Amino acid sequence: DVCPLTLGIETVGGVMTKLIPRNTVVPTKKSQIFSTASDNQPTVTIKVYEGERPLTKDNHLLGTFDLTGIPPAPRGVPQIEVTFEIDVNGILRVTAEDKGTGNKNKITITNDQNRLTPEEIERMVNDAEKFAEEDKKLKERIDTRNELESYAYSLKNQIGDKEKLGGKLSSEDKETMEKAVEEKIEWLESHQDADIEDFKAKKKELEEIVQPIISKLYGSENLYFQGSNRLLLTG
Repeated sequence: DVCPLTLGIETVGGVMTKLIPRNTVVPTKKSQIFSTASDNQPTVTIKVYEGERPLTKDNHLLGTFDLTGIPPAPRGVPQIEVTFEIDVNGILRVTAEDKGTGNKNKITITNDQNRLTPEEIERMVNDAEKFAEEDKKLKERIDTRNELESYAYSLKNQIGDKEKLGGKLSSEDKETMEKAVEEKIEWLESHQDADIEDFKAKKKELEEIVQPIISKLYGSENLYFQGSNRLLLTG
């Protein structure tokens, strides 16, 4: 037996993130490490969805649960492992664990809880075929946006981290780059609608300030700063 629909969770931006792909045989176990969407975020909300659309508003909610007691850390560093366990019966168990503290939380979802009619399931597949290219383009834009944000958040963290980049750095380099990533982050908050080229343009701008600095803090001109690309969850 296989999964009728792709299973996953909602990430920042109402974004569907795949955990169990459609037509995956049961039983199966699949996991992915996520992180916080906010600085000093003590809680992450896990929302479970089924569907083939890039935005969770077009998919179907199966359930939700919280993971609390997360130690104060910058955005993107808490290690939240989310696991999807399906057994033969169709029982879905979703777990969220902090890899640092070992604090878990779980939800058990039975196939009868919020069961979709076969007409609903087909309509969801028909929609994913009908909007296949529009959803293909939206996904690539979302991936480009999240990459720029990962790159922006990682920098702001490293600039503050004395054990790594912040230690090697100096002023005016520290003030130059902090102001620069702050200006890009402020832009992002009011430009989630932006097209692929605008996201791509804003990064190349941030890089032409970061790279000349990185190139001389360390020896090579072949060293580039890159973000964790960790997907984020709201709380």
